[PDB]
Amino acid sequence: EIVMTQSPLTLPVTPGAPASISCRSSQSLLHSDGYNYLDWYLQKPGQSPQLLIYLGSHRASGVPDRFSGSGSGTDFTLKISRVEAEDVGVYYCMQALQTPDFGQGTRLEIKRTVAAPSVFIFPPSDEQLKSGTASVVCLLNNFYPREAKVQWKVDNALQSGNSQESVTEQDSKDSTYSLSSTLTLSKADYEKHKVYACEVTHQGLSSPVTKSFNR
Amino acid sequence: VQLVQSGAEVKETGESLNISCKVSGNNFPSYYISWVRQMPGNGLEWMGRIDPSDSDTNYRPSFQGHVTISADKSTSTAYLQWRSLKASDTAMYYCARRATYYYGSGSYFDAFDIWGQGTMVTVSSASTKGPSVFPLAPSSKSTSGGTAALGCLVKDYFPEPVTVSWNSGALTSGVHTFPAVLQSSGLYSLSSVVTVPSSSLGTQTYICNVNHKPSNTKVDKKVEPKSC
Amino acid sequence: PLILRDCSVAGWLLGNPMCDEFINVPEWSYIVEKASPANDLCYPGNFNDYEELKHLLSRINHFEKIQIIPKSSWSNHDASSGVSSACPYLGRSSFFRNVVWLIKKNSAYPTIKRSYNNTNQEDLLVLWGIHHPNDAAEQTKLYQNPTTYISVGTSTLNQRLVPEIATRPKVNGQSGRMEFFWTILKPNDAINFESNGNFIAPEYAYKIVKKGD
Ligand SMILES: *[C@@H]1O[C@H](CO[C@@H]2O[C@@H](C)[C@@H](O)[C@@H](O)[C@@H]2O)[C@@H](O[C@@H]2O[C@H](CO)[C@@H](O)[C@H](O)[C@H]2NC(C)=O)[C@H](O)[C@H]1NC(C)=O
Repeated sequence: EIVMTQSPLTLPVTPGAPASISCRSSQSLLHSDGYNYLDWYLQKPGQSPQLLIYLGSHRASGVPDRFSGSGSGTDFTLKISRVEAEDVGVYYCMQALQTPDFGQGTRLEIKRTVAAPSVFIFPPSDEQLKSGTASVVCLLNNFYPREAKVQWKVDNALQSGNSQESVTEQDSKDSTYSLSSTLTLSKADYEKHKVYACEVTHQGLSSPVTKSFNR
Repeated sequence: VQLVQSGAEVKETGESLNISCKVSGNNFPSYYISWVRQMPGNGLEWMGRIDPSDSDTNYRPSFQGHVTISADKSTSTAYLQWRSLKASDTAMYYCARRATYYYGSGSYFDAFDIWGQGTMVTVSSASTKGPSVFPLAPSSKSTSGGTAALGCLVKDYFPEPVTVSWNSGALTSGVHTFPAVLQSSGLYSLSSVVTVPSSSLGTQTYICNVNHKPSNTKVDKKVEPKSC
Repeated sequence: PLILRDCSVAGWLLGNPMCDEFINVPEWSYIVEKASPANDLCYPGNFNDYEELKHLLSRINHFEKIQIIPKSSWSNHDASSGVSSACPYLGRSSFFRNVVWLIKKNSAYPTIKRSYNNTNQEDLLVLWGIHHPNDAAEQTKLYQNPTTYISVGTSTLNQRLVPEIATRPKVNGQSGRMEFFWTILKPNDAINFESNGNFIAPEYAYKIVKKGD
């Protein structure tokens, strides 16, 4: 094993600015043929890893020329000259001198400007009610930064331990996040109440935003 | 050249499993195919590799014994095989091609240049279950000349994963498909939304295409304003 | 234009060190040898499909040697000890300069798997060879493995050779023999080499253009 150490593990960068990821190996990767046997891969959210750089400094075909690799021996650097939204993902270096060992991976964070969520609430469908359960869904769309709070209220009673939420990774075009939160109730329960409300607090909002419907 | 991996699977602890990685083309020249594991949320781990032309095989010693690697020369397909799965085998498995060749005036290429799409393996006793798909209907009070949101709720399925497209691929802008959540029922639920101009709720058709291959469930659910 | 005085076409293409190299001329139009060249194969043997090659090379209009697989790329096989007093250079044991006589290293000859893709835009003439040693002691002395092969593939070639171990009458001191082969790689085709011994590997190859077209 050759221990591969990446720094930092999380790399926040201003959109359009340069970025640099360091990768160090516990032993030299320079081979007698003159090459450093070191690769960089990018794994975008939901995708397979893809080749960026091979043999230390060689850019693969179809990779934007904004990416380049340098270094020798035990010290290697991936440089992004201008960080674009579509570059979000996890970056891995990998030694190929021996049987491969990857580094831990570096998550690239794009520090776009604050953007308040667009909030939408959705009642359960009549189709799902026929089956015994009601899902109520609150959508927080295209916001930045990631930190958001959702509070559910049913006829102004706080709902607690109920909702499950999911968050997208930074959008490949505008680098915002979106969040989906689902409230679950039995059908009989759901039909006992009137006001279903989703309240959203976020740094882009001057004061919280509530979306509601009346059953 | 493409690496085509076999579909996602669920099996119980102690059962057998064999997953495949097919090299398209004539496989000339033949390169070593590596198997790489990614635990949920984790990084990448090299497991071993095989040259399908002669089945020369190298194993990472820490993986050897629990898993075997083999190949079929005629189809140029690599395999990762388990005799008795453990829960810690639940992971994504990628195959990758190590192209190694000289070119031009003595230049050299050595990389994992082509990757398969991944095979998700879930080790579990729960049984397979296709999803119920429900509409997330756009609000009637949408900003009459602004933006509306609609989506689909893909409810109660096992195992992962599901794919979701809109209008069979003709609608991509503004799509957000969320990570599934594991519910306390031991089933997954996932939502996929799209924002569109509200004026288009009276002119355009919106269909979410849900596919759940482990259960052979294909549901194209239209989503539209609900009538009063 | 190159007409050869001291050398066969085969000997010049392989880089027989006993032949004038014309280091100052990097390109040529065509090549034609003369009737009784003084130097042919310094290490004795046979050049396969030689008449077809000479016929092709008289019809060429441009010709340029390029390195395709650097000698320094061989890290677990010895790329410097494959020399012979049959191929002197300034008196010292040497060898054809455009190929590499790979030798075992640290008493091992691991299996070679090497590919070359002609990403140039001209046809590429590629040369290689196999060594047929005099006896079994020489087979293991040079290549460690007693039982060996050479496997060469392109889109149209599928050659597999086994060396013959046999004592021959001495030519330039050598009771072994070598057999040389060639093919033309079209642009974007690949060649694949596999061997666990007796392989005379390419280092240099030749871009060639045929008149017209
Ligand atoms: C031989 O190589 C050529 C060149 O491929 C490119 O060469 C290097 C720069 C390297 O970075 C490769 O990844 C490049 O793709 C191959 O021809 C290319 O093949 C790809 C197929 O995916 C195609 O997209 C390109 O258009 C091709 N380019 C040209 C000029 O034709 C060719 O496939 C290789 N031959 C074999 C047998 O593998």
